[PDB]
Amino acid sequence: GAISSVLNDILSRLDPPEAEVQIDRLITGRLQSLQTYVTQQLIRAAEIR
Amino acid sequence: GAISSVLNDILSRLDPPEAEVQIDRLITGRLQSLQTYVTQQLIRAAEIR
Amino acid sequence: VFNATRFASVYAWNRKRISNCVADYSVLYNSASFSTFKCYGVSPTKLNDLCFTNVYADSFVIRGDEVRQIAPGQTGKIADYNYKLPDDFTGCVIAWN
Repeated sequence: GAISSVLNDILSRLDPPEAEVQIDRLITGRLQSLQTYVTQQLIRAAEIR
Repeated sequence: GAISSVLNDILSRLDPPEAEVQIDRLITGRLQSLQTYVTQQLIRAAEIR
Repeated sequence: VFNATRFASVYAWNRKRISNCVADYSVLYNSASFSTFKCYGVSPTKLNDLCFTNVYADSFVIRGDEVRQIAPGQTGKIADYNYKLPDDFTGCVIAWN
């Protein structure tokens, strides 16, 4: 939901008070992908165990 | 990403039109921190089981 | 600060510190002696309750078009060169013609 997936296209394009909002979405989005990955491998580690 | 982690820092400080936005960030963050805890304990119970 | 006789310039403004005293902000919010009385990091009605240790006040005069530059995150001849505020600005702004 951001302007662009690249931080450089936002940090070098928009002003500080505006770029921080676009960056806040990618951080919240990418961080959810990790918890989805970690939780998956944490279940797969139980089947293999 | 809010002004402060405490509720009283926001409830009596900012107005409802702006406090609800800041309050929503804590509720969004603290709630995910519960799902990470309940999920982990709910997996650890299987190894104990 | 508020009922002062004369203000300073935006090029060089005076900084009046306040500490260890009673500050009644009820008159400032009720009295319509200013054209604009808004706040950013605090409610204007709750300045008496959630109160502070140190308080700083900067008095200066600027043009009408420059009043919008006095706000967090703005850019302009006054916002960038004369008087800048941070993105985390916790204060209030007042304007009167």
